[PDB]
Amino acid sequence: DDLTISSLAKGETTKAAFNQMVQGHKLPAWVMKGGTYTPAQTVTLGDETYQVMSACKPHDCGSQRIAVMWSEKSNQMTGLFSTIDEKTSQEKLTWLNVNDALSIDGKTVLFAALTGSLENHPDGFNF
Amino acid sequence: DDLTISSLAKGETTKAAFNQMVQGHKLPAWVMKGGTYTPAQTVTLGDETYQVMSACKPHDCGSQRIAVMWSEKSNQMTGLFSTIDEKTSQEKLTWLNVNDALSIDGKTVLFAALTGSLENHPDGFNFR
Amino acid sequence: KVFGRCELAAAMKRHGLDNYRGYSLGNWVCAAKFESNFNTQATNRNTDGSTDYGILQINSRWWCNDGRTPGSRNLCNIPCSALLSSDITASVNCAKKIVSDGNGMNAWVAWRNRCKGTDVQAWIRGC
Amino acid sequence: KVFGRCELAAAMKRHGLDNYRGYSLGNWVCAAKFESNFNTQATNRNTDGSTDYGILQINSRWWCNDGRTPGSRNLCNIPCSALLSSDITASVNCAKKIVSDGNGMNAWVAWRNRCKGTDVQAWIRGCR
Repeated sequence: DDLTISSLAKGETTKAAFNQMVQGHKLPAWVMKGGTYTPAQTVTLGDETYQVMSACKPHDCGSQRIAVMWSEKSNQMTGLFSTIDEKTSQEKLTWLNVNDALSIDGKTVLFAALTGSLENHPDGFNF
Repeated sequence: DDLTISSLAKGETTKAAFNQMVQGHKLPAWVMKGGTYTPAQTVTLGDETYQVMSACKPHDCGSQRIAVMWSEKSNQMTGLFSTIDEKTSQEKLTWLNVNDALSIDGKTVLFAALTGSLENHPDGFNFR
Repeated sequence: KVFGRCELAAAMKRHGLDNYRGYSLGNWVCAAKFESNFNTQATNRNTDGSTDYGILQINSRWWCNDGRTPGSRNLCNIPCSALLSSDITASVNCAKKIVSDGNGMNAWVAWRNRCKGTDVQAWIRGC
Repeated sequence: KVFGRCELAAAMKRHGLDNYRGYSLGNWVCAAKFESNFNTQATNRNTDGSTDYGILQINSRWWCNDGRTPGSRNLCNIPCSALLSSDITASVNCAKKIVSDGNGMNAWVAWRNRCKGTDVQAWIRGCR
């Protein structure tokens, strides 16, 4: 049982937190179903530890993806949804339930989870 | 206060590089005129040095902004433009001539220049 | 330095801006958001030879002295570099003089365009 | 590991994929872009109990053995864990066996939907 955004959304103790994260947003069905994912990674911001994970749309991975950071300590879940338009070199971001504590370095970590810098430099984001 | 995205756009030795960075894009005129800015910061990627700078739309700073990274000895300039919609809160990013070498860590650095993480953690983005 | 939203709201409250001259705290946080995006070192050169300085983009023609602006009055009697401090004390002290000038916060273009008439308290919620 | 586009193109070329079974290099880079966005650790669980693994999302029902997929044929004779490595070698070796069928690259859903019939050379454009 790998920790994934999908498992958090269905988890008895985490489902409520996931619902709060996506409140007001209408995400594609692939997110809850469970997209193409990689292992969660530990990131420490201040004195708070988070599990940071990401997933992408199956078989259309470079087009749509999502990153989530989860704090068991606070139960809170914050995320970033991203859709890409290669032809215009553009990327549309939807910030999901970003509280003030994560408004600067949290956004940076979520973006790093999507670019690949967090996976390539696992110890470079503990701000 | 002096090395800015605006000055790079006009500099005789960097203007061609800037033009290459923005080719095909429609940046607001405020970028070349010079928006609200802060001093350039230095970051190291691999064993190469970049000057990273940013600027925002005067009096609407939180709505439109740009970050640029420049390597003087490499004659390369890559950037990121960001506009945040005042109705949906969606953030639309436009990548400016990001070469493959900067396709991963460079994107991270440019975004950090906009979030504020780079300014607050000046030596936190020097990736191996 | 780039302040966090709540971090700045708390600093502004400590310096007595909440409801100063009738302007609730959110007006000040919102003004800073759109003048400088909470960056203490923000500077904007204007075509008339003046420059706007700091988190609240205070202008060098009437308020601070930068030694290079025509028609300088330096009514806050401070060098413009003081408005670029990492703590907001100088900027708050000068802003209190500006907002008591007659037209209140209309002195800030960003406040007029993005804050006036809106639910400004939004800027201090979740803090 | 997350590869850069041109970085992956170079590795795939060194691995003999350019024009393998008549498929030019861009086809392989494009397939990886849409199967895993160049992430070597990508994993996708399927409803039938199988899982797709790695940069080219190779399935555990027919190609690799992950020890938890009923009916596994292991036609590539490789543990699925070997397809999650930072080196693309195991994935390339298996991809060559997979594509050597009358249907070719249609074996990859991502290639069928985003690469097939397009100017795939664009995926190696600007690459050294």
